[PDB]
Amino acid sequence: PTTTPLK
Ligand SMILES: *[C@H]1O[C@H](CO)[C@H](O)[C@H](O)[C@H]1NC(C)=O
Ligand SMILES: *[C@H]1O[C@H](CO)[C@H](O)[C@H](O)[C@H]1NC(C)=O
Ligand SMILES: *[C@H]1O[C@H](CO)[C@H](O)[C@H](O)[C@H]1NC(C)=O
Repeated sequence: PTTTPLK
């Protein structure tokens, strides 16, 4: 699991 560029 990973986090995506929090816009
Ligand atoms: C986050 O990065 C990891 C690294 O292996 C995976 O590619 C995962 O699928 C990524 N998550 C998203 C939402 O792209
Ligand atoms: C996803 O967001 C989290 C929380 O800020 C971390 O910064 C993480 O390094 C991010 N993942 C990517 C691939 O930039
Ligand atoms: C990153 O963006 C993806 C959509 O491509 C998802 O909304 C994911 O939940 C996001 N991650 C964060 C930490 O907001």
